[PDB]
Amino acid sequence: TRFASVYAWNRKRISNCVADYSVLYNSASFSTFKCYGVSPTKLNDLCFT
Amino acid sequence: KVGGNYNYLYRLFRKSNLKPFERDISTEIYQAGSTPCNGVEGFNCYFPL
Repeated sequence: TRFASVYAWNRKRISNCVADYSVLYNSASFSTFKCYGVSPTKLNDLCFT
Repeated sequence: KVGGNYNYLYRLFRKSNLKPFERDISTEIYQAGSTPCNGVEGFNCYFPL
């Protein structure tokens, strides 16, 4: 719940771990959930740096 | 140069891969009513056109 201001947005770097995207699109607590470029379903079948 | 701004239509629908030389004139609003629609039926109403 402690989020910084828009001008002072904080950046979190995540890597070298297994990412679980199933919870992301299966939670109704997010009113807006939109992905640009890559479909959210395919994100569970792709790996990045 | 015509006022018919709502006479030319295109589709953004997905999960509807179409084989060579077939037509799908079925105009239905997208309501999965299952898990892959944020888990709620009636939402994610994606207009096909």
